[PDB]
Amino acid sequence: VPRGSEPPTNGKVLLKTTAGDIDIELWSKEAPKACRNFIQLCLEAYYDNTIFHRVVPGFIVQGGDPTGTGSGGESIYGAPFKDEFHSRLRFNRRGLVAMANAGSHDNGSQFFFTLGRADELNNKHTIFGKVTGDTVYNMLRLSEVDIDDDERPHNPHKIKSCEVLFNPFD
Repeated sequence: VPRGSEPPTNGKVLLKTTAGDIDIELWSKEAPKACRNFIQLCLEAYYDNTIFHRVVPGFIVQGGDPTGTGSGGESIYGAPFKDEFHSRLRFNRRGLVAMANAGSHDNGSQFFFTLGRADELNNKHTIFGKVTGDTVYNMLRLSEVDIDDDERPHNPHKIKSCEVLFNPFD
């Protein structure tokens, strides 16, 4: 049993992006609100044709804003929803999927992938999924971009489509 061993995932989403396919396994037991939100938005096409508008080298690449501006996007709930943390879901490696926010209990639609560690985000951002080992390279390629001074890529990568491969709420 490795240190930092994570609970089993349940739920799978496939993003078809301009950097390749990215396969996300979901922690639906530990972060049910975030997982339900992500699945439903995925199903409703809400993430289709959306950009990855923010890249911080070695830290995060962030997307999920239907406006592409960095400030838009809303949850399925009619208001931003609560954080969901778990002591076994930690920012101790690259390839995790977490919700963006601008404070406590402020989850909307924007989410990000971790490009490195981000321990300082532990207990601040909901971690709701992880990228499969065999799609991490494509996830990292989202960050392989020339960037402006507001962390915006000159030519952002995009999600063409999102599909739910296994829906744990069915």
